[PDB]
Amino acid sequence: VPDYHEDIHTYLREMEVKCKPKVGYMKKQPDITNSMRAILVDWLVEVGEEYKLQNETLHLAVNYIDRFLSSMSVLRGKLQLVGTAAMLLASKFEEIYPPEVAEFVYITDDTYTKKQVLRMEHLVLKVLTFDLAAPTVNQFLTQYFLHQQPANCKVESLAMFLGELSLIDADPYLKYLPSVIAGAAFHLALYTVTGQSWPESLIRKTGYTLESLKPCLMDLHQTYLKAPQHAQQSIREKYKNSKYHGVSLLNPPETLNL
Amino acid sequence: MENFQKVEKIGEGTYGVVYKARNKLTGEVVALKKIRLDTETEGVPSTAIREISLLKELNHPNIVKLLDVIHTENKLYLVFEFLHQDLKKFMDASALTGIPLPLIKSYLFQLLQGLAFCHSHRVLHRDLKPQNLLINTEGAIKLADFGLARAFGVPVRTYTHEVVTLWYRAPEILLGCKYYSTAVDIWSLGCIFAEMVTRRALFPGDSEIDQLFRIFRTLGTPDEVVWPGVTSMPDYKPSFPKWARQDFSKVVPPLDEDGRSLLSQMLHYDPNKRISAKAALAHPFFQDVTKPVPHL
Ligand SMILES: Cc1nc(C)c(-c2ccnc(N)n2)s1
Repeated sequence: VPDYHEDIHTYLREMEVKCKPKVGYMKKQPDITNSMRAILVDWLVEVGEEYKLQNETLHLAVNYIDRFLSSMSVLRGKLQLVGTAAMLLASKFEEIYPPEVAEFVYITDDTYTKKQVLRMEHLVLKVLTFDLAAPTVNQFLTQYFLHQQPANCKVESLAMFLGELSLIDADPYLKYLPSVIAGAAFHLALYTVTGQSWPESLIRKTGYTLESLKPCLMDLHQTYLKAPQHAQQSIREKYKNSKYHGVSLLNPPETLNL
Repeated sequence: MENFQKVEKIGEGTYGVVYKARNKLTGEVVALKKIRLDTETEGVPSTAIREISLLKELNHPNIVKLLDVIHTENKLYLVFEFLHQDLKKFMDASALTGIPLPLIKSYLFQLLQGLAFCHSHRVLHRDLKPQNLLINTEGAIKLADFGLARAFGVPVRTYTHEVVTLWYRAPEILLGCKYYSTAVDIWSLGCIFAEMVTRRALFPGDSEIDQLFRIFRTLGTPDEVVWPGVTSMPDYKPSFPKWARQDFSKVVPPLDEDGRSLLSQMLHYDPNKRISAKAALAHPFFQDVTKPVPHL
């Protein structure tokens, strides 16, 4: 019920502007591509499943990856070392007990050594200047979930599922703040499951009208539609679990009424 | 590093050694926290990753100031503002005489301001205890050691096996809840308030169950009237003995009515009803707060 739901929400809104990656960055990367990013992020989803990491850790690792590639050129043969150091750091920040470093070497198939992973840890902390506490879609969604009437398990799981899909495609999704992406997933999850719409209490809080979310909602709906065909399927497979009420099996709405 | 001249060891924290040091160029005295960096082991400790990311965001008069982070190949140093000593040491020095009431109230007021600042920026400190609370000779007191602090943009899951303090642990954590909330920091500050007041720890338990039982003998064994849900909590047992709530006047004798009312509010069983730092700061106990200095 906190006296600071408001204050934290306002503060998160401030912080997400400051932890934003550069939207243009992939086109300044001479050796890597949206498509390799996509493979890397998909692989991290699987690592999160295999080690039973929280969803928040995955979202933080992606944020770290994008901010690091916004300032440093990296060669395709090193991008997985960036991803592994980001996952380790996000696990240290967010997890109760993070997997050991040796485990993060093993997940790459011993393609890097322990010392390499650790030196990349140091270098990521330096580039990111130790700012690790970045807002994420997951965090905005969590707050948004209080304004449900009444609370719906499937709505929440499917909003999470859609929020994760947006990590995979820099593509468009680098264009939108996490609060807007969270805005669009919540609405689209609500609509899909119940036919309701972005609630007025959330309109007042976020200052986002349903209309202002339209550009991002059209991207997300197309992604949802195209998901079963996408070259990357780890989030799908993950969200067929019953833990998640199998939501990724549900049939997306062919239209949004917007 | 090259502009600092180590003066003397002052403590160990989470990750540890703290030295008093002097900036040879500006004269500033600082506390340098050196992390011992094994670069074949686990790299930077999660305590340090959290304390630096969170402290870098918290600028407030009652939170310790991180001035700089010196981050080289084999060593990591945190540079903090220097403060004279920790509340534990001051309480030990003030045993026998006791800390004056006006100073207690100033420290409490200041701590509640630091915590309200932490919580409104989604930081849970999680380990408040007198050793983590630093004082200066000008009457200030600051929260320090954010090694175990967590961002709660998403709720913070509890540690099965918990290497946080035992004496300052909230009963919801003892009874096995799934998440922390900001209430656990109010509960600890309440313990410390009473400890300054009586000059001894309120709930000095020796194990998880002992600790629950000391709480129960002072506050009464909780039930669903006081704390809806308690009896369905994972570690709750119907065989718990049924103790009576004790009069606050026996618990903290020196305290006036307003202080007994705020302490009973910081020590509410139900973390949903336990007072927030923001609201504590409105309490009438504070209407007449001053800024006395410690006799150090
Ligand atoms: C962790 C910390 N442990 C100590 C002892 C810290 C500190 C910071 C500033 N001044 C002093 N004496 N100590 S910060």
